Amino acid sequence: GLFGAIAGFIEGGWTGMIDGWYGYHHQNEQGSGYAADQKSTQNAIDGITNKVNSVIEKMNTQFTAVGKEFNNLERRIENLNKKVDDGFLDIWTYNAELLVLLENERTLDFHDSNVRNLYEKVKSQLKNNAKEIGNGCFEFYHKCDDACMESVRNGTYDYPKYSE
Amino acid sequence: GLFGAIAGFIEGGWTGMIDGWYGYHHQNEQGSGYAADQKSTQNAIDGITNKVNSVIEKMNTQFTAVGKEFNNLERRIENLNKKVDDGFLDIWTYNAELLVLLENERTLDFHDSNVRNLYEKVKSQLKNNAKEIGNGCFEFYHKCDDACMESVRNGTYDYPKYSE
Amino acid sequence: GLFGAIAGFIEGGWTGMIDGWYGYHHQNEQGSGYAADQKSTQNAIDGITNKVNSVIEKMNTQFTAVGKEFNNLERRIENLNKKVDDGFLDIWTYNAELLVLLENERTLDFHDSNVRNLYEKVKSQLKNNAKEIGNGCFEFYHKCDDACMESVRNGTYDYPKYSE
Amino acid sequence: DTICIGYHANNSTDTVDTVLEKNVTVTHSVNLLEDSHNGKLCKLKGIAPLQLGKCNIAGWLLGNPECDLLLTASSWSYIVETSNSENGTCYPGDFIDYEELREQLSSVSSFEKFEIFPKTSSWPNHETTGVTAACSYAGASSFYRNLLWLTKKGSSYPKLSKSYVNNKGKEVLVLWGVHHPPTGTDQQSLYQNADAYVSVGSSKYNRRFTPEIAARPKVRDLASRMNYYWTLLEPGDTITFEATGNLIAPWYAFALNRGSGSGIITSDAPVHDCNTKCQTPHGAINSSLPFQNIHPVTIGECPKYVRSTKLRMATGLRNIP
Amino acid sequence: DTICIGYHANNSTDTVDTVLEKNVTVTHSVNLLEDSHNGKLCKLKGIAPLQLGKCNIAGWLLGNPECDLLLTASSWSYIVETSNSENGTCYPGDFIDYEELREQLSSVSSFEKFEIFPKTSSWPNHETTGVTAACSYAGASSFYRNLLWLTKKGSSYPKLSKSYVNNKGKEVLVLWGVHHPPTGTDQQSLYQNADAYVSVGSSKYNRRFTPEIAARPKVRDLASRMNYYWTLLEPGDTITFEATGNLIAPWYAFALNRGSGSGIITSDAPVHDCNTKCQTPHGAINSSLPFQNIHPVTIGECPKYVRSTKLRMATGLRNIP
Amino acid sequence: DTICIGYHANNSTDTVDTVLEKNVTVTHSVNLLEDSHNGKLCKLKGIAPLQLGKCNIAGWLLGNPECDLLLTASSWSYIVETSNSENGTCYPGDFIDYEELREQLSSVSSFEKFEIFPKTSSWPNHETTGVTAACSYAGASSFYRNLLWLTKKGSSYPKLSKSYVNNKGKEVLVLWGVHHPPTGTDQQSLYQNADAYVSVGSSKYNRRFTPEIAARPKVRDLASRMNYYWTLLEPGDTITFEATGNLIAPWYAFALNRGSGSGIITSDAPVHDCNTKCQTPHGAINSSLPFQNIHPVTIGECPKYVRSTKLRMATGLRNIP
Ligand SMILES: CC(=O)N[C@@H]1[C@@H](O)[C@H](O[C@@H]2O[C@H](CO[C@]3(C(=O)O)C[C@H](O)[C@@H](NC(C)=O)[C@H]([C@H](O)[C@H](O)CO)O3)[C@H](O)[C@H](O)[C@H]2O)[C@@H](CO)O[C@H]1O
Ligand SMILES: CC(=O)N[C@@H]1[C@@H](O)[C@H](O[C@@H]2O[C@H](CO[C@]3(C(=O)O)C[C@H](O)[C@@H](NC(C)=O)[C@H]([C@H](O)[C@H](O)CO)O3)[C@H](O)[C@H](O)[C@H]2O)[C@@H](CO)O[C@H]1O
Ligand SMILES: CC(=O)N[C@@H]1[C@@H](O)[C@H](O[C@@H]2O[C@H](CO[C@]3(C(=O)O)C[C@H](O)[C@@H](NC(C)=O)[C@H]([C@H](O)[C@H](O)CO)O3)[C@H](O)[C@H](O)[C@H]2O)[C@@H](CO)O[C@H]1O
Ligand SMILES: *[C@@H]1O[C@H](CO)[C@@H](O[C@@H]2O[C@H](CO)[C@@H](O[C@@H]3O[C@H](CO)[C@@H](O)[C@H](O)[C@@H]3O)[C@H](O)[C@H]2NC(C)=O)[C@H](O)[C@H]1NC(C)=O
Ligand SMILES: *[C@@H]1O[C@H](CO)[C@@H](O)[C@H](O)[C@H]1NC(C)=O
Ligand SMILES: *[C@@H]1O[C@H](CO)[C@@H](O)[C@H](O)[C@H]1NC(C)=O
Ligand SMILES: *[C@@H]1O[C@H](CO)[C@@H](O)[C@H](O)[C@H]1NC(C)=O
Repeated sequence: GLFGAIAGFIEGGWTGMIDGWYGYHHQNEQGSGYAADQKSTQNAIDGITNKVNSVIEKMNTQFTAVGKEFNNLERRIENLNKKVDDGFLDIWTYNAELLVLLENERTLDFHDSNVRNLYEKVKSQLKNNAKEIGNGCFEFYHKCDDACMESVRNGTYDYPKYSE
Repeated sequence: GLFGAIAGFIEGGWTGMIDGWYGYHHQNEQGSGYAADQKSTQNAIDGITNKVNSVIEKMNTQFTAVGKEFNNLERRIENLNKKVDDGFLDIWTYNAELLVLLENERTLDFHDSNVRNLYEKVKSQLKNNAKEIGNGCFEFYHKCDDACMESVRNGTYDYPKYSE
Repeated sequence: GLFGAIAGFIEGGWTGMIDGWYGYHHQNEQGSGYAADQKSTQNAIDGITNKVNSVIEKMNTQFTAVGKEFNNLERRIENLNKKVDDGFLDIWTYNAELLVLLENERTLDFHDSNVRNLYEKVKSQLKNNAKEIGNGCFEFYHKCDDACMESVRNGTYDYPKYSE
Repeated sequence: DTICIGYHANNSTDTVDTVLEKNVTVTHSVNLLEDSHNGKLCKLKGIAPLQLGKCNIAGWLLGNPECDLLLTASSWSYIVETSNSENGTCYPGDFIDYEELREQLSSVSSFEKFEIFPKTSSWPNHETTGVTAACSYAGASSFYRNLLWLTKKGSSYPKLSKSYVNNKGKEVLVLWGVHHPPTGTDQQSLYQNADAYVSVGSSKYNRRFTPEIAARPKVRDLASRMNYYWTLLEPGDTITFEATGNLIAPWYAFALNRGSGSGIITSDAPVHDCNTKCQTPHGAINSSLPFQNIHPVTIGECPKYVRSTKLRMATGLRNIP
Repeated sequence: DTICIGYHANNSTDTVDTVLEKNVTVTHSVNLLEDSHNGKLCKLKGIAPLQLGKCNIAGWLLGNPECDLLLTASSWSYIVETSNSENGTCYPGDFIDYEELREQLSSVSSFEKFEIFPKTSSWPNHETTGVTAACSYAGASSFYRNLLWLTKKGSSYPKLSKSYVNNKGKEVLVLWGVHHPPTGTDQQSLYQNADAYVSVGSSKYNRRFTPEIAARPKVRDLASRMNYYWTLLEPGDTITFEATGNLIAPWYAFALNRGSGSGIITSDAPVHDCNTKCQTPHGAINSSLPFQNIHPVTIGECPKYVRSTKLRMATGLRNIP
Repeated sequence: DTICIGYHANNSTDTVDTVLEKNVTVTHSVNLLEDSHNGKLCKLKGIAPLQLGKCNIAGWLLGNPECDLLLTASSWSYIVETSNSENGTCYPGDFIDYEELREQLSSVSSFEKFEIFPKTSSWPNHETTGVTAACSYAGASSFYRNLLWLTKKGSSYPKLSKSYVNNKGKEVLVLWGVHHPPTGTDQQSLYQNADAYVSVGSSKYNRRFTPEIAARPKVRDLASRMNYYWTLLEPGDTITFEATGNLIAPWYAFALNRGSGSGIITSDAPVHDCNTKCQTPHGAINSSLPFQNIHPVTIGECPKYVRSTKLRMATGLRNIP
């Protein structure tokens, strides 16, 4: 990964999380579960959706009859016509193949970036109130219940309350 | 943002800084003001200028008369001619649209990268002599005047001098 | 550099390291030397190899005779033919020139990313058992012998052993 | 008490290719390549194609006795020929600018056949009864339905002049023919005049035909030849036929409004009442995606043809369950 | 107290599109698309186009009487026709390989009209005075200025032989015509010989013409026709005319040096003294940018035509004031 | 004690261009552009090209006397002409549909020249010995080897009739010519018949030719002309020649199976025994890379031609020793 999160210091994905692309797993005395971050997920969905639609919709077409008929004294322009069709074929095949290869790379990088940004967003607000394990988790130095966990996910987390 | 600085942990831009793309704002007892980082700004300008020039100048142009005239027994090669022009039209429209979409994304990423590199560049030399709030700022644990502020902007800042 | 390591806070390369793209330089009481990281180097080689092969192998064409002959009452279709050859030439030259410019940029970014990812992985496991200079090195606060140096390179470095 | 940052995974086996790595398993993906078709010939622009059955376009226009006439719809968006369209010109010869004509008829509105020169009233001074075993119908020697073989009546072939004025308010396609006997004797036996000529003209069209008499192999047991010509007569314009012999005269002609930008498909695929924006010789395809590998020669608003067997775009991320 | 790292913002309302997000506001940007033109037809490579006034190229070359010469220029970078180029061949008939000639004359660095076969001295044995109401000037019957109508002198039309050697050191465009009377009586009345032919030859050119006598719909009150032919005579070569009738003879011809790669623009946009590297039928455009949406059919060194309404490249960053 | 993270460097001076920065020195790189060729004309699809030596295709087919020492294979993948191929039609005139024939012979898999109308037994009542100074060889008047100039024997040129049936099981290319004397005296002197004709016919071919007698500028001291015609005779078909004069008769013809998709290369590069997938007029090139700057005109499966002098792809990283 270009940004080093996915298959990075975060080694694997969560089948347990069904509601989004990126999210959180929390465990406290009240219970456990997976929760997807909707802000970062929906933005990613909006971005990728726009990318896909761009690749599809930017293609412009007119009504065209490709085929042409030539008699046996027209061989030269028949082959000119074939040269055109084959040239377009070489161009579109090459460009389509490379466009997909290159943009798939960028799409995976995009996800890798979003995970890292989310990770650093949480890490930034928690500060020294928690210790970073290195697998993408944080061991709290205080008690965090479901109301407290939601504050972290919501970005509304209150540092001075839990300053410990 | 891919690098998480612009519209990132740094939430907004400065209309106050008129002399560059990236830079500093300092506030001390001696006064306040905006200062653009000259090194990183000019480097970005050189890069973007090269990118724009590349897109424009790599285009090859020879003298060409596109139009052709055919009589009423020439319909087939007339439509062949039209297939060529429209095929070139489809190719250039698609590639130009996507090139601009794709490279605009990369240009914004580039700026985001430049901001983060600068942020971490300052953070690296300051170390624990200052406090990191978030938001792109640093609270000094010592007194920093305009001479000290200038050392930070040049990257010549002296760490061992201020203890604490 | 987009990722800011190469020609970044790591200012130069090692002619001394012959066995890989990325690696380590160690200094202890037992001696000094260069050692290349095999994991990150081989991953990069595999990736770049795939990229180069993609650009080359995706190009496929059919048997074609480009040249055509027309008499002096065929000037119009001769110029049509010329418009075809020159149009293909403009398209392929522009796209090839830009493909190389754009992907060379990405390849250098790729290397820059790999170095940083390697740098932060070592920083992650060392933590405060070593001090971070900012030139890409780490001064140990403990004894690091060749077995200790190898533990860092192997990623097996044990932090609690050295709290000393 | 801990909180963890992580990413989605599922049971998806979908794979994509990337510039750095082949065959990467991703959680979600979309297909950019249309690799399938419906196996049908459909309507283009809401209109069915012309089907010629046993006949090719030449047989249909000339009225080859084996072709079913008058059955043509008043409009079509394109033309379909099959492996079974064998019936052309039953009288051997050249159809001049034939490909051009096929192109010009590829799409039409307001298409109608009409009698331009009625057999009974048009030629009082010439014989209209000429037939040949080469164009047979119902066990008898016969001829094209849309043309008339004019020969001499009673040893004489007087100078003929026949005009048609186009009052139909659209273009009129006029077809005719010129007969080329193998010998000078046959020329005299049919048309009386060794010096015979045919002249055809309108405001924009002028051409003269003379018989080219040459010894030559029998085709469909005929050593003679018959060449076919056509022109598009503009609204209000007049066409005039003048001949001292050899004219195979227009009997029926065609009034039409030509469309444009269409073509001819050769396919054995069945025609149906379905609608498509893109027709291929194999069948119709969806036009939503940018690329298709079904067939390079298409008619419609079509995805670009490519050699790719697979183009698949990653949407979700690397799947690591 | 504090030092802060940040980025620029301004009042710019400029927007760009990115693959992830549409309509992103940026601080700085550049336009890659040329969406404007100057509404004029300009000089190409410092050279004005040929302007024909009331005439099309055929009328101009044949010397249609309605073509008043301003002493038409000796060179042009391309040719302009308008909705007003009406006066063509005033004597009805076909202009052979007309599209080919227009293409080959599209640019020239030198052009001169000269008298190839002087009317007064060239035809002692034939009448030169023939005119027609179909080509009229000032309310009187007239003829093409660059051709001469040869008819019989005193009941006789002897076989004529006339040659021109090209010493002009460049190509000479030679135009001529062949007249086709409506009836045999008219043929005899004009050229005396029913068996008349026209023969034209050079080193690379050989063609024979015979009269096609037929009644035809009247065009400009004429049931006859006159066909037009041409060839480009190479420097040093010779062209020879031989006729027993029906020859419409060269009077003036054109010595010229062809350029290449140009064409004809049909536009009513006004011609001006401005300069451009790229001309479109709508007007001239700046060639600096890679793309233009003004028009697909252009002449010059031109940006690639695209359908895009907007191509705008981000230079600066996201604008967040 | 210390450990350091770093990257490779070397003495490599290799440079590449990037979108942000020109001329970046990198540790490793690969070339995407094929910038070299082998300076030879090689075999395509395992088969050597046809080389015509002093002759162009017209001279080779007609048997121009300068073409006698050529040794032709039974197959070729393409055709090579050189700057030395001057020897064409030595008797001046037009070669009809010449570019088309060249295209269609560009590749052939079974080629045999055979005697279609044997000189000794075919023409008892006509003279076969006619030559011209225009086709001179070794300073002596001569003629085409593959055609025969038939003139009158004694005082008369009787009507000739000769047919050939194609038993070769493949197409037979038949070439002939038609001679056009400058004057009636010469016509009478060669063929005796002022009214002469040439007629040629097959299943697909019907034409009658008459001599066009006219004075014409001399080419190689000839005011006459000789036109060249051809047809591809299908298996089983018959071609029939009838003439009262002016026929330049087939002597040798060509049985062949036409290939497709190839063409003609004009090059002075030596033909050698070697194989390539891509041939250019400068020489053969490696087809491994996607792009080549060697030459715009190629035959084969070829890298795309580009104007680039340099396409170099970075593999390694920024080199900073
Ligand atoms: C003019 C004439 O009658 N000529 C006779 C030759 O036709 C004949 O050679 C035989 O001709 C056969 C074909 O005969 C038809 C046909 O096409 O079926 C008979 C038609 O009635 C006649 N049509 C008209 C309007 O006259 C038609 C026509 O003459 C030719 O098609 C025009 O060229 O001919 C068939 O080809 C036999 O193979 C052939 O031997 C010879 C010998 O009997 O006599 C000629 O008088
Ligand atoms: C040979 C001749 O004079 N024939 C006479 C017919 O032309 C004429 O029928 C009417 O002719 C009208 C056209 O007349 C001109 C013209 O084009 O203006 C008169 C010109 O002087 C004459 N030019 C020459 C060199 O002789 C010209 C020429 O004959 C034709 O262009 C040749 O094709 O004809 C008009 O077309 C009428 O529609 C037409 O009926 C009849 C009756 O007057 O007398 C004929 O002698
Ligand atoms: C039949 C004959 O001999 N006729 C004589 C004319 O040829 C001659 O005119 C002069 O001919 C010159 C060229 O003559 C050759 C040639 O090399 O081309 C001589 C060839 O033997 C002859 N070939 C044959 C089969 O007869 C050839 C042939 O006649 C021409 O090709 C005709 O197309 O001519 C040269 O062109 C001179 O410019 C020309 O005047 C005249 C002289 O008055 O006498 C004729 O008897
Ligand atoms: C040059 O072109 C002009 C057209 O801009 C020609 O002028 C006129 O053209 C009209 C056709 O639009 C002719 O109309 C006809 O008029 C006659 C009677 O005048 C009538 O019988 C016809 O039915 C038709 O309505 C008009 O005659 C004609 N005017 C003149 C004076 O000829 C002009 O003829 C062209 N000149 C040349 C030399 O080509
Ligand atoms: C075409 O029609 C002719 C008669 O018009 C007939 O001889 C022939 O058999 C038909 N085609 C086929 C394939 O049978
Ligand atoms: C094309 O197929 C159907 C049309 O029946 C359409 O619903 C579908 O969305 C299209 N394919 C894709 C991949 O969008
Ligand atoms: C082309 O000329 C200059 C140079 O680019 C430019 O300022 C001008 O606007 C361009 N022409 C038009 C019509 O925009």
